[PDB]
Amino acid sequence: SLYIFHSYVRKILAISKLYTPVNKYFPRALLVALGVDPEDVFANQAQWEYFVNMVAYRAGAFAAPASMTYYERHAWMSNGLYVDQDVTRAQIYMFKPTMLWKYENLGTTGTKLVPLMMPKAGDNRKLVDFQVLFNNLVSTMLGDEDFGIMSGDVFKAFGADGLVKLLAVDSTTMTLPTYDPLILAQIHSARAVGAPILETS
Amino acid sequence: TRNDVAWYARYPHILEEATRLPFAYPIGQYYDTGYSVASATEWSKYVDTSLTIPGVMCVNFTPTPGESYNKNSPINIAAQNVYTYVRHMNSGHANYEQADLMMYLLAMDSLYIFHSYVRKILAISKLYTPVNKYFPRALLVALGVDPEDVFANQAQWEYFVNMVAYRAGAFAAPASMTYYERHAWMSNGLYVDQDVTRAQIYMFKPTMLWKYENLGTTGTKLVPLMMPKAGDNRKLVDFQVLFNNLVSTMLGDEDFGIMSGDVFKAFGADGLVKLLAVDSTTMTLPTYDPLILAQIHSARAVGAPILETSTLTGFPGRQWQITQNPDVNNGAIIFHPSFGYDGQDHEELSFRAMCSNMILNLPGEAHSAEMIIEATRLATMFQVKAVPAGDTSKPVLYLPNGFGTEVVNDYTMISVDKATPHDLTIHTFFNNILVPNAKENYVANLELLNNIIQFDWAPQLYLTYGIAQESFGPFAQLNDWTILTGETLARMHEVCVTSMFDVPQMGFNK
Amino acid sequence: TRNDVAWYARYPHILEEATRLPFAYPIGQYYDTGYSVASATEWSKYVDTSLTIPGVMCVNFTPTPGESYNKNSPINIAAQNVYTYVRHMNSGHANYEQADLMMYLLAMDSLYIFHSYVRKILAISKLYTPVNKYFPRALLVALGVDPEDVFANQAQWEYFVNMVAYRAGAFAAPASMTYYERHAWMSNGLYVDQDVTRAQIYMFKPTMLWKYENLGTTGTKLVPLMMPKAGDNRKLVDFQVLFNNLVSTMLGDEDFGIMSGDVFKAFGADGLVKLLAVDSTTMTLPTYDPLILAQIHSARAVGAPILETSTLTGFPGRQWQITQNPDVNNGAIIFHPSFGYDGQDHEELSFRAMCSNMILNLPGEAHSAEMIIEATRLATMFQVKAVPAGDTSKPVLYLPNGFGTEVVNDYTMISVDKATPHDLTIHTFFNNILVPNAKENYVANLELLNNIIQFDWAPQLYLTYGIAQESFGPFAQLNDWTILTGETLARMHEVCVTSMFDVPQMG
Repeated sequence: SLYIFHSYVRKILAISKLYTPVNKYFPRALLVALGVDPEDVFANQAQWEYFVNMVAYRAGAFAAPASMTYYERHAWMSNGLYVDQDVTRAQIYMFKPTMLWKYENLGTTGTKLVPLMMPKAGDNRKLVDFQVLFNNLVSTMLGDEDFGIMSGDVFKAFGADGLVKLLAVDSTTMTLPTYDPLILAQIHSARAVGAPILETS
Repeated sequence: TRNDVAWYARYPHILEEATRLPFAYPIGQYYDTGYSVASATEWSKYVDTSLTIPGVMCVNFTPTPGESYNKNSPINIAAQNVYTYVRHMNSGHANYEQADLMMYLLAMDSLYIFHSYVRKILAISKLYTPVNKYFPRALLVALGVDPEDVFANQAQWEYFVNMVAYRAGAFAAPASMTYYERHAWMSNGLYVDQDVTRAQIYMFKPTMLWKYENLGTTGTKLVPLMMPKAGDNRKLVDFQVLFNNLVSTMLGDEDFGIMSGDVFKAFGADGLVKLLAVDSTTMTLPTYDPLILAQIHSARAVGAPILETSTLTGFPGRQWQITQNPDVNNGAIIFHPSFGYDGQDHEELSFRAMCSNMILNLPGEAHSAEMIIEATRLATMFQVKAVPAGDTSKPVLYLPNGFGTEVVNDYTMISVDKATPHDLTIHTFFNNILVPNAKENYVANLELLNNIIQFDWAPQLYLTYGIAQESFGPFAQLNDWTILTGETLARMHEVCVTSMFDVPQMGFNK
Repeated sequence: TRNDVAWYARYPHILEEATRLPFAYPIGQYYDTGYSVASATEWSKYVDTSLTIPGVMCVNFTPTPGESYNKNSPINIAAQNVYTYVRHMNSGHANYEQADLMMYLLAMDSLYIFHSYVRKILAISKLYTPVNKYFPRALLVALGVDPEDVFANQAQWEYFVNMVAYRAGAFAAPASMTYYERHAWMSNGLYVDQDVTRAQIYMFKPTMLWKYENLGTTGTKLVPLMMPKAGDNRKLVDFQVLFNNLVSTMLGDEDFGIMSGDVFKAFGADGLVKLLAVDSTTMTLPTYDPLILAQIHSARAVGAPILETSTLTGFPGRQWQITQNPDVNNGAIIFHPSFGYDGQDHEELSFRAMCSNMILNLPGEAHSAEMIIEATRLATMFQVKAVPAGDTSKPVLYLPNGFGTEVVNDYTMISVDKATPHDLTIHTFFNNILVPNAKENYVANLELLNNIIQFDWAPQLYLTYGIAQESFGPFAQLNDWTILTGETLARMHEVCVTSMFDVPQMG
């Protein structure tokens, strides 16, 4: 969920620098669909750009294996801009998390992952909302010594070279939309299961 | 001598299964050992199951120009040499004297130390490790910074450090003067005590910095500007206020502008101190440096700096000051500070245990001259008591017999708590530690001693018990040692302060 | 673009003349640092100018066959194994059982430790170093001998040790049974804590030895025979009556000769334990051995041996005894001592600090299995409390969860006094030190602590205070530690008791 959140805010940052004369949906419609106020990322580009790097830095306190292709799949999904036909003014597909799994420790009677809802496509959320979401996500992880012991164990077992490396972005970092017929074959024949059920639902 | 057991070679499977032990416990968190005897919970405090390994010892220092009470001091000789090179060998201006140029060069060092300080604050906050949970919050607490502020405002911190390095470039200072290189190398490094994976970390933090003060024609001061202490939780706005207060009397002074242009002209742009820029990829890994460890071992804490608002009965005019006056004392730069102050208006009677001659022990059996001269840089021996102005005086002050380019004020150690929150604990201490007669001081002092002996080349301790009216001497593990007296350490201090303020870029001694 | 010469290379004579200091002070010597203020003589004890450096820490041990409660013990399985090896190599009908052979085989170990002890007393006395003034008198005081008696009566001492080697060398014991080789390795050897010339020295001295005490048809009972402690100025007559008390039941005896000849026929003359001979040129040098230092660092002292004359209020019949009786436990060798004794019939409140789980600390980060299991040999953890009898008990006793082929009773440290005439000071301690509430013993306890931390791999201390009602945990510096529970140490103890008593292959 941390890696998906990093790819999410990284795609928010990489979208806002995209302007094209042939596509006036860029970048505001992609930013609205991700749930972000598009004027906030323009007015606070340095703050967004450094918050994404700080997320990638503080995620490095926890070790996770890199050959586990679960992480690579979720990062490849939630960061790409996917074009539908490979022409100039083609349609764009994205992947956005509806919710993320927030870690919950019950002590000796178990351990939960509970839903943390992400902003929806009309919400117009600023950087402070995404900072509150990231602080709420890593709140029960950085102070847990079970997580610290497990992190040191994964670090020792896999080594520093065999861990997931959330890479840094600079001011020159751009994502162009790509043509991927595997992504299109996923979107075709996809089945929406409905809204997640919460404990207040 | 012990031929190897052949049973271990014939049955290595049983030996491997019997000795599968979890080593490499990560440091930074509390560990409980448990109970060998399960009924020993009835003996509650008589059984200790706690294990608190510490990570950070911050050495809190004051930058000094050396001891100076006459014109024959190393700082005055350096003032004469740099004024001859700037004023006469290159065509300098004639509106300032040698003490003015030397105090400008001394005020530039506080700027460089502040830059290394906030640069180390920035480089620490990006360090996270599974094997060391002290990183980075304990290093950030020991430097006096709110650790969540540097995480939440990383871009603002990162650009403030670069802006400090940019605005410091308005003033010229020579690069071959190794005073600046020494202070920048000290106050930026993370120093590891044993060169292993989860070893202990030493830092150097300024206790105060020298703020420039112009009195006009009746002299020129350097006054103390106190830095934040290890519990303060200061944001970026506090460090910005500190940097604005430091360069407030420097950017609008045309004496400083003339002296800056003269140093620029005399040394050239290539021969100046260049505070280098940091990017987002800038990291400091901790290093192993046995010269730094030989400095921290045999270091001597002199106590708190005396301020003009500090209350010292019997000592009204003893505030720490780098002063020059053309009428007073041939126009020499004077730094004659009194030591043994503990921040309170009473006698810290454990400083009485700092009145014996010191022990300087080194690793190995063959010590070079460079090693012996490096290992004495933070050592400071008292020489006489200060004379109280009157007959009633609660504190006891000490005059030294010279000191190096920096004196230690304090040490701050960060460890985890053994009580049920197990948070970070902040203890500040001198080399001298008073254990007063109270029921709860002995176990706390023993925990302090056991945390200190985890640090490899720790400072040597001097413990005073109030119940016995007796001090115990150097609590340290010795090696190849000597006994140093005051004149030998004074000669070594003279040598090092002369070598630090020498600028080989000058046309002197060729 | 020319880097000019630095100040230290422009004046190298100034740097080399300011830094010429006399290093390498001899240890065994009081040093006064003097005053740096020199007005501070008005502050009499508030200024400490003394500098005492210790030289000897003697580990005082008891040799053990391991814990034994029934015939399923490793000492009894080893008795079975060595008895079927010896009996199936000797033609004839034996008259001794397996337990008689193993009790003989432990009594021979106590003889060999005695011989190594007196040969150590001899070979120490020829050691001289100008930079170590603890040689040889502090080593001799730590072994409990009068040092002047060894120098005055050198030829008689050499005759006594050579006659002990001749009279104990008449009995046979298997050389490929590493119990003897390990006990000889401990009892013959001086060990530096660091590989330097002015290093601190570790020794191993027996606290007691096992005396045979034949009983007849009601079995066999190895009894304690106490060795002299440090500070006792014992002469050659005392070690002679100790040797004569150790061999009075087995020197010219027929059963010990038959068992010895059977061991001598089973294992060849090359397969027997060889005692070292001593001339007037025999010297043992201090050596650097990290395995010795690893097991000293994780040593836990179990306390004094309980004797039959020792008075314990709520504990009758708890004396240390390797017993054997066909009436009890089907003729098994039985040894289960209780720990936590120090003399002094009351509770030593400091042994409560030994009820935590121990910390096994090593240097580096890569630890082999041999290093890990050798570092746990002198470690002994309590498991439960012993049950008293009478509802009124002054001491508190503890039962272990197994122990190795030896247990540590005590440590004795030899330093120099800081008061004149600066003679040797003798301090005996466990891992657990009680600091009662008096003004005298706070600075004394701090001096003991600073003396102990001079030793590089000193045993980990536990300190309790009287007014605090509180013990402090492991007073030691840790590098790469793990926490041992009693079951892991019990498994390592069972493995090492099995490996020490192992016989080769034939039947």
